[PDB]
Amino acid sequence: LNPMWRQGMFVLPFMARLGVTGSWSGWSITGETGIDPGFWSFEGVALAHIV
Amino acid sequence: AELTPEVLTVPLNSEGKTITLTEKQYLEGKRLFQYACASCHVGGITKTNPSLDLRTETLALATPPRDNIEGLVDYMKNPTTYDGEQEIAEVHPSLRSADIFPKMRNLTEKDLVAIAGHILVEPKILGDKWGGGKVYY
Amino acid sequence: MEVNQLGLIATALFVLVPSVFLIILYVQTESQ
Amino acid sequence: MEVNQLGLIATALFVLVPSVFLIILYVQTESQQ
Amino acid sequence: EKLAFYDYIGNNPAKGGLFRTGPMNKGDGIAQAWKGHAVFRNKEGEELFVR
Amino acid sequence: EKLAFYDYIGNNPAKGGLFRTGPMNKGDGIAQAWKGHAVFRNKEGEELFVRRMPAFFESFPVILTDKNGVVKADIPFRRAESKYSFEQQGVTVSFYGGELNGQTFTDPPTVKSYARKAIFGEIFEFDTETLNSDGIFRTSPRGWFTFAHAVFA
Amino acid sequence: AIFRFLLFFQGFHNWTLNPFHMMGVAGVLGGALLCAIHGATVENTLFQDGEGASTFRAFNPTQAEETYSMVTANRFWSQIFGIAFSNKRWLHFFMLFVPVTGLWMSAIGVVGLALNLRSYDFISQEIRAAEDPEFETFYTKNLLLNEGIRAWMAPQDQPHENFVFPEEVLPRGNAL
Amino acid sequence: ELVNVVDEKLGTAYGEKIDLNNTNIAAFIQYRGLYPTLAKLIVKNAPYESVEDVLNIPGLTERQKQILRENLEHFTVTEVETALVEGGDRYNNGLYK
Amino acid sequence: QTLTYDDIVGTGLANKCPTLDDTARGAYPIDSSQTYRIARLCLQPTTFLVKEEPKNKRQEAEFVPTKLVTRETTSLDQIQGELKVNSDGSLTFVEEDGIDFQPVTVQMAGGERIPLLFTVKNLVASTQPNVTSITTSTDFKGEFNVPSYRTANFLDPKGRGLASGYDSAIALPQAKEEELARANVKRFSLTKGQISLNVAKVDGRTGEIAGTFESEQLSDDDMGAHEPHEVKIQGVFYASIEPA
Amino acid sequence: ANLWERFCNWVTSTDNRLYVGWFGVIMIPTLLAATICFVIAFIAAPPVDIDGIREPVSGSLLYGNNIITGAVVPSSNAIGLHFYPIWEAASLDEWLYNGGPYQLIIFHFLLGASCYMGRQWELSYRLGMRPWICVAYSAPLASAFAVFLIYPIGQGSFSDGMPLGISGTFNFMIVFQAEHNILMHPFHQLGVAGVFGGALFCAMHGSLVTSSLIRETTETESANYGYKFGQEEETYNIVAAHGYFGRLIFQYASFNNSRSLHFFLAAWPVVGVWFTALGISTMAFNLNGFNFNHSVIDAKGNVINTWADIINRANLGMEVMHERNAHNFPLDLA
Amino acid sequence: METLKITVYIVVTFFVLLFVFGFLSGDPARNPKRKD
Amino acid sequence: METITYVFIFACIIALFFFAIFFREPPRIT
Ligand code: CLA
Ligand code: CLA
Ligand code: CLA
Ligand SMILES: CC(C)=CCC/C(C)=C/CC/C(C)=C\CC/C(C)=C/CC/C(C)=C/CC/C(C)=C/CC/C(C)=C/CC/C(C)=C\CC/C(C)=C/CC1=CC(=O)C(C)=C(C)C1=O
Ligand SMILES: CCCCCCCCCCCCCCCC(=O)OC[C@H](COP(=O)(O)OC[C@@H](O)CO)OC(=O)CCCCCCCCCCCCCCC
Ligand code: HEC
Ligand SMILES: CC1=C(/C=C/C(C)=C/C=C/C(C)=C/C=C/C=C(C)/C=C/C=C(C)/C=C/C2=C(C)CCCC2(C)C)C(C)(C)CCC1
Ligand SMILES: CCCCCCCCCCCCCCCCCC(=O)O
Ligand code: OEY
Ligand SMILES: [Cl-]
Ligand SMILES: [Cl-]
Ligand SMILES: [Fe+2]
Repeated sequence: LNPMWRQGMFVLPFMARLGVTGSWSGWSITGETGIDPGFWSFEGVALAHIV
Repeated sequence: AELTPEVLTVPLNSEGKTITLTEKQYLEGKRLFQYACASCHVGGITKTNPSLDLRTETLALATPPRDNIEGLVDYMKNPTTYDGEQEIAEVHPSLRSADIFPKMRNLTEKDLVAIAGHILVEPKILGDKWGGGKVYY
Repeated sequence: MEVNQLGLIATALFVLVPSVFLIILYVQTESQ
Repeated sequence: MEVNQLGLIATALFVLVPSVFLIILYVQTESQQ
Repeated sequence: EKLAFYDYIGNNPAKGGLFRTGPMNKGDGIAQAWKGHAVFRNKEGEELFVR
Repeated sequence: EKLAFYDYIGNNPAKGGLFRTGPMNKGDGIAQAWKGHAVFRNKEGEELFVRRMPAFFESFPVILTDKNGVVKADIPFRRAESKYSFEQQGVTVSFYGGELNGQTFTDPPTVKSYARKAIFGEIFEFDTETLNSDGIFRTSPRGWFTFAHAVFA
Repeated sequence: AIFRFLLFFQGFHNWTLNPFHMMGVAGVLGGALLCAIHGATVENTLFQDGEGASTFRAFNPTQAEETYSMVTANRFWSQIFGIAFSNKRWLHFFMLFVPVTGLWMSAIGVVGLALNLRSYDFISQEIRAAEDPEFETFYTKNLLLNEGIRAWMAPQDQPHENFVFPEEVLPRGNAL
Repeated sequence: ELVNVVDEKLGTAYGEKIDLNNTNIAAFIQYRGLYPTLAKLIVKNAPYESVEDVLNIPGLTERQKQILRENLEHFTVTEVETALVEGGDRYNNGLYK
Repeated sequence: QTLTYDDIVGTGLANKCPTLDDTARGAYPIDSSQTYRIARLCLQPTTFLVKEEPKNKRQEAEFVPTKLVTRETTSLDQIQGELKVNSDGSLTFVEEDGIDFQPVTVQMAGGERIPLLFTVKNLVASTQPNVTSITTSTDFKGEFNVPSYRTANFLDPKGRGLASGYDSAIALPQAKEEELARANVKRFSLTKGQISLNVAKVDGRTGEIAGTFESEQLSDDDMGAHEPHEVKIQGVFYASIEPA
Repeated sequence: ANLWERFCNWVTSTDNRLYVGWFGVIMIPTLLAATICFVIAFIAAPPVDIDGIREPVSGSLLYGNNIITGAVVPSSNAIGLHFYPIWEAASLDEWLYNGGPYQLIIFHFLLGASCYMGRQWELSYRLGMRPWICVAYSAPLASAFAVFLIYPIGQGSFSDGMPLGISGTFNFMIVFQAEHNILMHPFHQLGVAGVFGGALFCAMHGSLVTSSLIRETTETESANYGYKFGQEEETYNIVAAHGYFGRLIFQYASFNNSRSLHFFLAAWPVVGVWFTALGISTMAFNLNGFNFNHSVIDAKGNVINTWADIINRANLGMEVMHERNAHNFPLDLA
Repeated sequence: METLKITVYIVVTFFVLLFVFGFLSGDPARNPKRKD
Repeated sequence: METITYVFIFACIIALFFFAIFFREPPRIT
């Protein structure tokens, strides 16, 4: 009932479209908790663009 | 204010007899209290068991009453718990245990009287400060 | 009136930023 | 956090107004040389 | 509930406004639960349908 | 009521802060009514007096005294050796004049609540919703004017 | 007595939190920095103007020549720190400017404290902490310290007020 | 509905006597003969339905039963308050001097 | 062979319960004319699961896994108590004393810290009837007390507490107090938990048993400031039985 | 023209815009590591259980702090002086909860700052300077060692080191005074004199040189343009400055040797700050400021309070409140 | 974590050896006046 | 919005460092 597109998320869906689905804090946008996405989390993608 | 004979007058026993110390005895007892007692009893508290202090009203309610010279001299020879039930010479400095508490070895009988007199005079001077702890510093 | 609070800063910067740009260009044109 | 809302506009103008003044003075100095 | 939520005009992207800013949740709110499917009937028991 | 409102530390100009901005109404709120004069009594019927907050203190303990300055009740910090709690002393509050005139409260949490207000002086009903008042004292125009002119001088 | 004044100002005014005092701190410590770094720089970029190992003797108050190398000092600091002075006049004016300005700022802050116009609190921190007992910062930790100072020193420090604080009202943490 | 249970307890006999069910053990120093031996026994054998119950503690000598009997008017009992007896707090409640 | 302190120190072995050989499949006979005690009960948690909040209608969220952030400080040990034989041949363990609590905080996905008082305080655990022998199918079921995570002297960051501290939000002198009552009034919770201990190994010669456990209990409620979470704990246990 | 010799020539080259050097080879990685971790932690680190009592303190901006209240929080008291790198933690989440970032930052920083001092020696040698600027810098460097390393060593815990933040610094100060009476300690008194006197002499020297600038410009231009970088002649009249200041006090209280004067300017604050660094470093071993509590009593033995006793009242207030949940026993021995 | 540990050990060793061998590569000779 | 503001001001100072070092007006001798 509260997916990303209700929340004004704009770039989050473009990361999710090509396979970035989870966060370093352990949640994924598909609902699964206790996941480990490795470096290529939402946070890792952002940090990679800043560097 | 000064150290008058009236402040230097303390109970000798439970019967009500009194004794009047000299200034010299008071100063002697203060020096001896610092030498042998103050590391735990500075200011009339007890650092290793703060529930029990050297306030006169506390000493009055000990068994053997300890608010008098005799009771205090006896305590320094054979200390007991507050209800009188056990002897605590092996964990508390006393003449009975001067082998394990070596600072008690060279205390004479008159030293004990002076130490006892200091303990009884000091709350008369300092009031709540004696045995009150840091609240009254 | 219950207006949008960010409308003040949006309006303020809308004015300031392009205005300052022009002023900068104009003053340095005059001093050469 | 419930911060003063005008804090943002106050901060932004505090930075912007004197900084712009200095930039104006510097650029017209350079075009003199 | 996810399927019913798609059948709601507040998620239709052609219902917005050019200066109505922010997430969709800022408008109708954060959706909490499906209330259920409402069925309307008149005194004669016939089922009616909202246009 | 105008006289009673002067006898309230929230109108004292030395109670504000440098970055607490706006009108005093933004702090304790818009004053609506004088609640009445609070009179405290212990279980034996002695009148007690709340010790008033001095301007120096951002916070202040709640200490009730008799006419001779002897402490008779307080709100204790450490409860375990408390001797003067409102509960132990049976402190009550009654109001004369104002909105609460002729009412007495005896439940200890209500009595302490008014005792916390009484360190500020006379007790007022405030509207805190209209300005979304945050409950923190601000200074008056007398304070701001003095500050600005001493600093410019 | 002045030491007591400092501590009074911490517990009652929260004076460390005041940006005018912070500007004073930066001016006093910045001045002491400038003093040391400038003295050391001159003494370690000296020209050899005598043969003695004591280099003091090789200066004459009426000499026209600079006694140390501004050019070498500038190169050193540019490569060590990134930037360096290049103008001897600006440098010495800046040494006037920094501590004088700092002291002037602190004076402004004390003028505020004359009126109890303190920067005592951050309102946003207090609103959150009142509602959320798990929220703790160094800011809230320091106010507890201020409250101890006030309650514990006030009776003896303000004897004309006849503050009697019974033991049970004194703020105290566990055991202490 | 939200009440501080410790403040509420100060409004009962807990606020004026030694509560055999709640009070920390250092309060038994206020009367002679009670500390530490009888205090230890009293605390360890709480709770009590009535002040008179302390005389039924197993092991008491006749002198100890005499001491208690002289002190019964300084005792009370109220319902156990969890906040006062948890943590070992009847033996050490964090208050020293 | 038994290790010394200097063999253990710093390794993390101090937080682990003793284990039994996989060949310890015996049985410990129970003579009812005898009385027994547990000389040492050790519980070593290995998994902390927290129940989530489903927000919507009748959904009932599941237990999600968490990460421990308080290190090797979790085990209950040196617990002792009476082991009674009941009239129906069930055994009842009655905890008497021990290191029977550890504060633990685990972190849920998203960053929320969940503190909890892992405990078996006042545990009473009982078997099925007609035991006569502790075997590798013997189960204990019991319940225990979970006192407040903080005790009454604890002061929150604004100086408020139950047995000590301020009774109000002193930094907001003229704030309306009704909204802050939940944070201003501390209360002391005392709840219950449930535990199962499943015996999987028995040394019939020494009276040592070991196996698996699962407990359910509440997390910290911060003295009434917020609602607790439900926590499920799984781990291994070891016990030593002696004739009393 | 060997490959190692070419590297060596670049490391020690005096042509690099920023000198690298052998000390810089260590300094550059350690300072970058410390800086990057500090910035990230300051903005985003979760709360840290500094005192080991499972009571985390929020230090970062995203967790409700501003610039003044934020901090990188010292590592858990449960860790004490144990080394706590990332690879000793079961997870980064554990490492963050326990204050691992503080250790990483202060260790990298103290190393990089020590190499910063060495780098100052090294470039002075490559430029043919005298060598002792790095000795001036040893005073601030020693002060950083005192509050980040020495004090935790003597007290047994990095949880008692100075936090990396503005309000945390004041917390450290207030608690230090309650436990050591630093105000009444002569090495801190010497530090104040080095810092007050340093500010004084900075302003003196700046005003005397500015006062005696030789007229070289018009009133419509900055006097600063009267000096050109690298000119051989002095830009002010030191005899005029000496003539003014010598009359302001008396003649022999004024310098006329510029080398003596600048050495004095160097030595006063440097030595003062050495002493104050040593003060922190020796109060680390609990040799504390003067105690005159109840030193004055009257003929009867009544305590006659002095200002020292008032100080003690304030110190007592800080004592009883600090870390209000972390003490179970009556004496706060560390 | 082990990978991290090994990586840091190698990186630190590398930089320390650069430091030591750097100062052993005729450092006194690297000055502007007298080289020997 | 306040976190964004603090970080923004801090980032501007770092950028200013870069220009002040690498794009300073070069000191020229005499
Ligand atoms: C392709 C561009 C693009 C798109 C489609 C989006 C889309 C979105 N963003 Mg994002 N955003 C973008 C770029 C974009 N963004 C950029 C570049 C930034 C950096 C500033 C941001 C920063 C940003 C923030 C901070 C937030 C969003 C949010 C959002 C959502 C709500 C937007 C809203 O309310 O609009 C409002 C749009 C308008 C009112 C339109 C303004 C156009 C005016 C009329 C200017 C044109 C006039 C011009 C002067 C004419 C001159 C004429 C001349 C020739 C004479 C939405 C999903 C919000 C959200 O929900 O995030 C969670 C939010 O909070 N965005
Ligand atoms: C003598 C001047 C003076 C005085 C005493 C007042 C007093 C007052 N005004 Mg008025 N006002 C004035 C001038 C003055 N005003 C001017 C010139 C303007 C136009 C800008 C206004 C516009 C105005 C408005 C719009 C409002 C007020 C309001 C108020 C009230 C609340 C003030 C407040 O919260 O302060 C807050 C004060 C501060 C936070 C202090 C700011 C000082 C900063 C920190 C100094 C900066 C330091 C500097 C940068 C350091 C650098 C130096 C270094 C480089 C060397 C108060 C009665 C308010 C009110 O209640 O109205 C009904 C209100 O809403 N005033
Ligand atoms: C890093 C630590 C640090 C630093 C650098 C400073 C720096 C400063 N503090 Mg702050 N302070 C600090 C920490 C610090 N403080 C802390 C933690 C607290 C606790 C809250 C305080 C509390 C505090 C207070 C309460 C006050 C300061 C003040 C000051 C300023 C004093 C300026 C000065 O020289 O006055 C020195 C005094 C003068 C220059 C006056 C004139 C003196 C004449 C010329 C002397 C003549 C002497 C005579 C000729 C001979 C006498 C000889 C005799 C002895 C024999 C300065 C900005 C003061 C301030 O802000 O002033 C506005 C102030 O009142 N501080
Ligand atoms: C009943 C009745 C009638 C009673 C009788 C009473 C009565 C008669 C009263 C009347 C009084 C009377 C008649 C009057 C006479 C009294 C009189 C003598 C008063 C004395 C007053 C007095 C206390 C004066 C205070 C003196 C004072 C505190 C100064 C001491 C000197 C001092 C501290 C000097 C510091 C100097 C110092 C160490 C360094 C300077 C800093 C420095 C490095 C500057 C940098 C620098 C220096 C240079 O040098 C040059 C060159 C340059 C470039 C440069 O950068
Ligand atoms: C290995 C890395 C080395 C460390 C990297 C250091 C980078 C930072 C260095 C400062 C660059 C900015 C200076 C700009 C300004 C600038 O370019 O100055 C350049 C200026 C050069 O002066 P001149 O004498 O050339 O100028 C005289 C005339 O031109 C005047 O008109 O230097 C000074 O004025 C020195 C005193 C100011 C130095 C004080 C600045 C200290 C900076 C610290 C402030 C930090 C705030 C931190 C907040 C988070
Ligand atoms: C620590 C090593 C101590 C030294 C040195 C001295 N005393 Fe002590 N004292 C100490 C404790 C732990 C206790 C309580 C003992 C108990 O369990 O009951 C005491 C008690 C006393 C008392 C009784 C106090 C009372 O009844 O209220 C007295 C009179 C006393 N101590 C006297 C005393 C003297 C005279 C000492 C110097 C010779 C001395 N003590 C030293 C701990 C320590
Ligand atoms: C307003 C508006 C608009 C516009 C906008 C824009 C255009 C924006 C942009 C923006 C942007 C464009 C942004 C940017 C950002 C950036 C960033 C933020 C970056 C950062 C970086 C960094 C920080 C880095 C660092 C570093 C370095 C430098 C070196 C080494 C490495 C490192 C990484 C460390 C529009 C049209 C839409 C319309 C609406 C309105
Ligand atoms: C760490 C867990 C995931 C493992 C990392 C996978 C390796 C990284 C792959 C990232 C995608 C790179 C391909 C993009 C195009 C590459 C060529 C280029 O454009 O430069
Ligand atoms: O001062 Mn007080 O003392 Ca040195 O520890 Mn004991 O309490 Mn705690 O850890 Mn930070 O602080
Ligand atoms: Cl603290
Ligand atoms: Cl402790
Ligand atoms: Fe100079």
